[PDB]
Amino acid sequence: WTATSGSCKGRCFELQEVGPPDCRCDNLCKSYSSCCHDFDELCLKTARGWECTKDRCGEVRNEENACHCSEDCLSRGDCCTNYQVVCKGESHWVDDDCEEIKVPECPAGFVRPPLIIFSVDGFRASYMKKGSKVMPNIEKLRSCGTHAPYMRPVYPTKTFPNLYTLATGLYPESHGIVGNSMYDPVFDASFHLRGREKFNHRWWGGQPLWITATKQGVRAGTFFWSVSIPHERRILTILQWLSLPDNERPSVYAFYSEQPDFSGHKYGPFGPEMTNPLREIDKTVGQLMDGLKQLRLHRCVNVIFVGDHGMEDVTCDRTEFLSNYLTNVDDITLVPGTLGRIRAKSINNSKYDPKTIIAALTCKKPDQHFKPYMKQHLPKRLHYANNRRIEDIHLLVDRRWHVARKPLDVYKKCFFQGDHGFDNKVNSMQTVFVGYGPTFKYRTKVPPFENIELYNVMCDLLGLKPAPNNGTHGSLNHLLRTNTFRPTMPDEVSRPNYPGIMYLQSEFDLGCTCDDKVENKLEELNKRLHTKGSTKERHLLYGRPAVLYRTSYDILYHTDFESGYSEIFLMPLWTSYTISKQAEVSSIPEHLTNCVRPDVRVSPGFSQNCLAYKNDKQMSYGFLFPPYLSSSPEAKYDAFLVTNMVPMYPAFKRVWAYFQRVLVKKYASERNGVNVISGPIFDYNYDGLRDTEDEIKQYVEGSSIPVPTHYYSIITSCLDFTQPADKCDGPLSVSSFILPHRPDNDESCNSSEDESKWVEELMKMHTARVRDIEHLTGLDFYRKTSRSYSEILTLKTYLHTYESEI
Ligand SMILES: *[C@@H]1O[C@H](CO)[C@@H](O[C@@H]2O[C@H](CO)[C@@H](O[C@@H]3O[C@H](CO[C@H]4O[C@H](CO)[C@@H](O)[C@H](O[C@H]5O[C@H](CO)[C@@H](O)[C@H](O)[C@@H]5O[C@H]5O[C@H](CO)[C@@H](O)[C@H](O)[C@@H]5O)[C@@H]4O)[C@@H](O)[C@H](O[C@H]4O[C@H](CO)[C@@H](O)[C@H](O)[C@@H]4O[C@H]4O[C@H](CO)[C@@H](O)[C@H](O)[C@@H]4O)[C@@H]3O)[C@H](O)[C@H]2NC(C)=O)[C@H](O)[C@H]1NC(C)=O
Ligand SMILES: CC(C)c1cc2c(cc1OCC(=O)N1CC[C@@H]3CN(C(=O)c4ccc5[nH]nnc5c4)C[C@@H]3CC1)C(C)(C)CC2
Ligand SMILES: [Ca+2]
Ligand SMILES: [Ca+2]
Ligand SMILES: [Cl-]
Ligand code: NA
Ligand SMILES: [Zn+2]
Repeated sequence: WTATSGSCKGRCFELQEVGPPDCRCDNLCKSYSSCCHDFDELCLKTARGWECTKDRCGEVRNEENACHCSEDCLSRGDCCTNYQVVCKGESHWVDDDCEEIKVPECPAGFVRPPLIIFSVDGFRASYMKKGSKVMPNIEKLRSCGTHAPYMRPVYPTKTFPNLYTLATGLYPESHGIVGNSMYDPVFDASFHLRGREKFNHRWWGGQPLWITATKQGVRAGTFFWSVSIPHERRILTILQWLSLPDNERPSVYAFYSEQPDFSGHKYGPFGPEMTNPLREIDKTVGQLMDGLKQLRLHRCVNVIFVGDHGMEDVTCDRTEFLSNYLTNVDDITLVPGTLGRIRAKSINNSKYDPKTIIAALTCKKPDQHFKPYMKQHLPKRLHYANNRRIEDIHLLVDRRWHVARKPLDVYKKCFFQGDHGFDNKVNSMQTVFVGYGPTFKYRTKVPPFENIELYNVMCDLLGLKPAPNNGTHGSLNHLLRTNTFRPTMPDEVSRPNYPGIMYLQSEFDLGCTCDDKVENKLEELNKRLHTKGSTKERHLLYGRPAVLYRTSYDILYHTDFESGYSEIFLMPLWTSYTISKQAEVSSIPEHLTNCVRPDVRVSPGFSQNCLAYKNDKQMSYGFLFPPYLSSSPEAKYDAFLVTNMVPMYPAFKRVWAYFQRVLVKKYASERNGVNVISGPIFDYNYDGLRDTEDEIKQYVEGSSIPVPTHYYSIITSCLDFTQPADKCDGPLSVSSFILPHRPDNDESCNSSEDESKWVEELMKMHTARVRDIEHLTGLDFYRKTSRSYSEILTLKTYLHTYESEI
C-alpha cells in the first residue's frame, strides 16, 4: 500500500527514491505501482513532440511541452536535442568530421569525464556491418572510437544473465542470475520475467557497478527505465541530469533499448522488418550525441555502445520434445527453449533417477538437436555449474532449435522467428562493443573479448576499485588511451626442488617392469647434461609456470620435456615440450609396450605404482609427454618414467592417444612448431578452481593416486608463423583445451567410429582460455617472455572458438 497522494512537482526523476508510503517520482515508480498521482502529467509530457521546428525557435517557454526551443532552454538543461541545429545554424554531431579527443574537453566543475552506457538488447555483432547504411551515428562511434569485431556474451545467452554480467564482471553462476527463469530450492522460490519475486534482492549477488560507484563516492544515475517511458524521454532525462549542479550530478549513466531484440524475436535476425528498429536506435544515438554537443559534452563524456547477446533463426517447427524420448515425462520439470534444465517434479519421489533420464536422452535419434549433460560435464569454458539454481541435468541445444517437454507446451503457449540462449561461442549469439571518448583510443580496432571483462574497464573509467570479479584486470588495457591499470605478476608461493639421482632401482617395489636393461662417454656426459636442463630453453619457452599455492614439487629435466612433479598428487602439475615443424612421429617399439620405469630422482613413497593400475579394473594410464614424439630411441626411455604417467580411463585414452599421436604433429606442421604444456585438473566440486587434496572424490583403487576430472593442454606458437615457435621475436598465438576425463565416450555420438571422425569435434567443444586453466590448476603461465604483461593477460583470455568468420 502506497499512499500515492504526494506530488512530483519539482521531483521529476529524483535520484534518491523515497521510502514508503511517500509516493515515488523516480524512473522505476511505474514498475512498483508507486508513482505519485501526477507523475504522468508533470514527468511524462509529450506535447509538441521531440524536435524543434523553425517556428518554435525563440518561442516563449511553455512548461507543458515535452522539450523546449525557448532562449532559456540551454541553461535550464531542457532543450529538444535538435535545438541548436534548427534554431542556431549548428550541424548534427553525425555530420561533423571526427577529430581525435586527446584530452577530456569538459565544462568547469567536471571532476572526471562522465560514462554513459548505451545498451541495446539483442544486437547481434554482424549488424554493425550489415546494417551500416542505416546506422550513421553508430557507424561514426564505431569507426572514430575503439571497437571490437564482436564481444562474446556469457552462457546462457539470455537477457538477465548477460546484463547482470555487464554490471558485475561475474559469471552467472557467481552472480546468481543463471537464467531468465530460475528455481532456488533453499528459498523454495521461483524467479520469473513477469512478476514480483525478481525484485527481491536475494536473487542478485556480487556488486554491480552502480553500487561500486556509490560506496566509493561516485554518484550514479538511477540506471533502469520503466518500459513505457519512451526512448526520447530517457535521453532528455540523462541530458537534464548532466545539467545538475556539480555536487548533485551523477558521473555514470545508463540507457537501455529493448530493440532490436523485441523485433528480432518476431521477425528473425535479418527479417526485412529489422531495418526500421535499427534506424530508430541510430536516431536515438544521434539525439544523445546532438544533446551532448549542445551541452559542450561531446568531447568530454565516454560513451559505451554495448549489447547483451545476438539473435538466431528459430521457429516452432524446430522443436524437439522430451515426450519423444522419455516415457516418464510428467515426473520432470523442464526449463525449456534454447537451453534445457531438468529437475524432478517432486522431492517426495525417490523413484526419480537422473542417470536414467540422461541415458534416455543420449544419442537416441540420428540428427538429435540437443545433447544432455550433467552440469559438471558441461565444457568448462561455460562456467555453468557452481550454483544451486542450475539444475544437475542440462541440455545444450543446437543453434536454430528449441527443446520442450510435450507438444502441447508449444501450440498451447508460429508466434516467433528469432531466439537466443545457445552456447556463447555460436556466431549468431555474439554482440557488439564500441567505446568512444577521451579515455578510449582513436580509430582503433581491438580483438574480440568477453563481456566479463567490461566491469573492470568501467571501473577504470570512473576511477573505481572493482569488487572481486571474473575479469582479468589489465587484459583490456589496450582499449584505453590512459587510466590503464598496471597489473603485476602474482608472486610464486612454492619454490620447486631440483632433485638429482638419489635412489637405487631396487629400492622401488612398484610392480612396474620395462625391457630396458639393454646397454662411451660421447653419449654419457651428454644425457647427464639433459637431466640437468641442457635442453630446457627448447622445451620451456616462456619460463616455468609459477605455483601459486603451498605445496611440495620437483622440477624434472629430460631431453624432450620438462615437468613440475607434485609429491602430493604423485603426478606432474604440468609437462612442457616443444615439437618443431620438422619433428617426426615414431611408434612405441613392441618390447617397450607396457614399460614403466622408476625415476631414480623421486622417492618410491612419492611415486605411483603399476600394481594399482593392474588391480583397478576400470582405470588404465597414459603419459603427459607422449612416447610417440621422442627425439631418439634412447630419449624415448624417458617418456616411460613413472613420473610422466597419469591415470586414464580406456575410453579417454582413445581421445588422448589421437591428440598426442596425430594432432600435435598436425598443429606443429600448420603453426610452424608448437610448444605444448599439458597436465591434469581436479575440480570435483565443479567450482572452476583447483581442488585441495581433501576434495578429491576418486583414487586409483588401493592407492593414494588421485583421478583427474580433466586433462588440459596449452599450445603456443608464433603469431607470425614465418618464425618457428622456438625462435619467435613477437606476439604469440595460443589455443587450449580442458577435456573431461570420462569413463565413457557417451558425449560423442559417433565414437564407435575411428578417432579421426569424432575426437577433434570433442576437443573443439572443450576449447578453453589459458586463464580457465590457471584458475583450475593454481598455476601462472607465460612468466618470462619478451612481451608486455598486458599483452600476456590478453593472450591468457583468448578463446579459440573454431567458428567461421563473422
Ligand atoms: C569468479 O569471481 C568470483 C568473485 O571473486 C569468485 O567467487 C568467490 O570465490 C570465493 C571462493 O569460492 C568465495 O569466498 C568464500 O566466501 C564465503 C563468504 O561469502 C559471502 O560473502 C561474500 C562477500 O560480500 C559474498 O559475495 C558471497 O556471495 C555468495 O553467496 C551469496 C549468498 O548465497 C549470493 O548472493 C552470491 O550470488 C554469492 O554466490 C556465489 O558464491 C557462493 C560461494 O560464496 C556459491 O556457493 C554460490 O553458488 C555462488 O556461486 C557470500 O555471501 C566464505 O564464507 C568462504 O570461506 C570458507 O573457506 C575459507 C577459505 O579461505 C575458510 O577460511 C573458511 O573456514 C570458510 O569455511 C567454512 O565454510 C565452508 C563452506 O560453508 C564450510 O564447509 C567449512 O566447513 C567452514 O564452516 C569463502 O571465502 C566468494 O564468496 C566468491 N564470490 C562470489 C561473488 O561468488 C569465483 O570463484 C570466480 N570464478 C572463477 C571460475 O574464477
Ligand atoms: C538487469 C539489469 C540490472 C541491468 C543491468 C545493466 C544494464 C541494464 C540492465 O537492465 C536494463 C533494463 O532496463 N531492463 C532489463 C531487461 C529486462 C528483461 N525484460 C524482459 O522481460 C525480456 C526482454 C528481452 C527478452 N528476450 N527473451 N526474453 C526476454 C525478456 C524486460 C526488462 C526490461 C528492463 C546495463 C547494460 C545498462 C548495465 C548493467
Ligand atoms: Ca587397470
Ligand atoms: Ca574445485
Ligand atoms: Cl533461462
Ligand atoms: Na559415444
Ligand atoms: Zn530476447
